[PDB]
Amino acid sequence: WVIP
Amino acid sequence: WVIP
Amino acid sequence: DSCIQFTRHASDVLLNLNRLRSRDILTDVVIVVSREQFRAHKTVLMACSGLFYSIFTDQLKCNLSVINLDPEINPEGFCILLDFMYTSRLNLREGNIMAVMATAMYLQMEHVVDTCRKFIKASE
Amino acid sequence: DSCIQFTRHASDVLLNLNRLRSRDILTDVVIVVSREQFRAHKTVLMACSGLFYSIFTDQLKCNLSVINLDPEINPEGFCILLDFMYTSRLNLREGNIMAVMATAMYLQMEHVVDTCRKFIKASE
Ligand SMILES: N#Cc1c(Cl)ncnc1Nc1ccc2c(c1)CC(=O)N2
Ligand SMILES: N#Cc1c(Cl)ncnc1Nc1ccc2c(c1)CC(=O)N2
Ligand SMILES: [Cl-]
Ligand SMILES: [Cl-]
Ligand SMILES: [Cl-]
Ligand SMILES: [Cl-]
Repeated sequence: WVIP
Repeated sequence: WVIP
Repeated sequence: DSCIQFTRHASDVLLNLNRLRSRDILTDVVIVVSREQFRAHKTVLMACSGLFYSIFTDQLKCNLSVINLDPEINPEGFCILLDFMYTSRLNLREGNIMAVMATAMYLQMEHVVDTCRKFIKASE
Repeated sequence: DSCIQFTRHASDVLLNLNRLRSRDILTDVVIVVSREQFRAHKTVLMACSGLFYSIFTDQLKCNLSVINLDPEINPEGFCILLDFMYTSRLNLREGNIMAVMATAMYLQMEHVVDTCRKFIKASE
């Protein structure tokens, strides 16, 4: 999971 | 396009 | 093999699938969550959820145009997860995390359950 | 928004769509290319091809279960492109590049046409  |  | 790969292809396919959903094009099922209805493509639901994969591979249920979810399922939680299925983006907030996690557990979406558990553990 | 994103989601969705295709699950159209037939999902074809997007948004053609391609279309070229649609991988070879490019032009798959033109220009 990432900060897009 | 890339070499996968 | 000796194939070349187009990096953005999978993302572009998903973007187009979401555009089709927004315009109600070739949607083949309605998911009923208490008073709310959500139109979708069976293949995308199966590709994202262990529960929908099980439902639509069933010889009788594969032909149904309406699927009713358990009454304990929160419609907002379902909406957030349906958006995630079509976009890879999860709108996870303090106010919805418990509903999102419970819905992801029911729908059998392991990666969503994992990030919800991690965000909850960080707040305790 | 304040969303989080699962990097591998789009790729995982496409992998599952390809698994469904391989098992002939919820495929809703057969593409006929001279003596050969290819089963697929209309939504994936539309999501990858300007030609299929046009065909399946047509009020009459959207309901067809069989689509016959132009007789000049090479089945191997079509097979390579159908595999690309479901995998992001293009099996481009000296022996098939002309057929792949002609098929990609017909199907309106701009990125494939682009890499074919580039590979051809490098060999002249
Ligand atoms: N459609 C399809 C499908 C196929 Cl073909 N093969 C394997 N899994 C499929 N989908 C599916 C099954 C289980 C789970 C998910 C997706 C996400 C998750 O957390 N559990
Ligand atoms: N399905 C869908 C779809 C939608 Cl909803 N919006 C916009 N394009 C869509 N698909 C589509 C249209 C034109 C082309 C491609 C795909 C690849 C390409 O080279 N040309
Ligand atoms: Cl029904
Ligand atoms: Cl997931
Ligand atoms: Cl027909
Ligand atoms: Cl393309």
